[PDB]
Amino acid sequence: AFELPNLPYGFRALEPHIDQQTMEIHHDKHHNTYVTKLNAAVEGTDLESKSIEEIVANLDSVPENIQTAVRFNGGGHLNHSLFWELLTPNSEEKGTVVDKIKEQWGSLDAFKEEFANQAAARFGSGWAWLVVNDGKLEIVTTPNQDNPLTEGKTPILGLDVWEHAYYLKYQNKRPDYISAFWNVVNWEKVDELYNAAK
Amino acid sequence: AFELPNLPYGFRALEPHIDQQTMEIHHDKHHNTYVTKLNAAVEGTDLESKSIEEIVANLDSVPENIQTAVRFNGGGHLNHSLFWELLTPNSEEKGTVVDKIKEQWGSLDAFKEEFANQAAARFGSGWAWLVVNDGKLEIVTTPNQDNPLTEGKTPILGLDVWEHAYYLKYQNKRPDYISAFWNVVNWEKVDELYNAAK
Ligand SMILES: [Mn+2]
Ligand SMILES: [Mn+2]
Repeated sequence: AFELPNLPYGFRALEPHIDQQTMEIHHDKHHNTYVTKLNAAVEGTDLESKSIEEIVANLDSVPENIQTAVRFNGGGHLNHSLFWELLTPNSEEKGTVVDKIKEQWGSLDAFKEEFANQAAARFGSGWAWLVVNDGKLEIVTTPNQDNPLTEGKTPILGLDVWEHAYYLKYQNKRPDYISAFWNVVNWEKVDELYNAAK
Repeated sequence: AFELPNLPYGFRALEPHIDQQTMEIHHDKHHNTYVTKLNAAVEGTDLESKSIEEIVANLDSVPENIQTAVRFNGGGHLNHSLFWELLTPNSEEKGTVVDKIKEQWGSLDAFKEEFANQAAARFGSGWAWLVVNDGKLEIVTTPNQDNPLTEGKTPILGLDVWEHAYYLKYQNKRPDYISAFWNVVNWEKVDELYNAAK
């Protein structure tokens, strides 16, 4: 069965960029619910033995009778599993992907500007992503717990823009949350996701 | 043409069921944004001089270049316009629709249970509605700022289940918010919307 992964740092470690109370609820409540409901959906079926990456990549072929529960809770589980590892108290803006960003956009600042614009323009619940699409870097957003993996695009950076991810600290000010995010991006994890990209 | 309606009560009037900070941001920031963006979408079109009820009811007829902008911001304006008028510090569980609820569900409690299940189960951003469909009462939910008007079903009660509507006070506990909602329902406005229902 699927398990709630521990955070790789304390609940306070991303302060003041993300508040401890949000990290605790977002992990212990929101992610845990996705794991509970994912397990209920796949329990005693062949899906129970697969990686969450494989299930979401192959979501469009999951049996119709559970496909929605797997979309929501499988997506939820994968997206938050990625997110916790893509955050760090020791962010360093360097490495393979930062170098590739600088060459494609001209500066990290120009990339951050486009990412912030795409992330702010996601209407309702969802995620902003940096993806590898056919060997090119592309910024896309997805609704609810959808993941670009499902459409053959490998996510290497994600930002949760569900209001639960930012409302306690930022309320309506999603752009201020996006600004604070840059301070805690784990570019080592971004590089790892980019290198593993098929 | 379109204007941010003033609340029928002070920001503090719905305490302790809905916190004053939420009432203030939700109206002054979230609703105001929908009005700004709506005005920008319809500036120099026939829509300028239509009611928002007519625009949303006939969404499928809006020019396609601006239809999504009108779905989002037109929806946002109508939904929040209804919501403010459907809340009150003087909630009385009686009248035309309460009687019709008791007759159809057997009890207000039975009706609340269906509304609570539908409202809690709506995944991502959206609204839970009591509507008139072919003269009968139905509970439905919509995503984002979609409104049942567009589907020819008349909304007479709505609950905002976007996380911005409840996160500051209730965080993940959407059911506790839904439960607190009953204390501030304006059943007089519910009756008025029902009586108008065409
Ligand atoms: Mn989340
Ligand atoms: Mn709202």
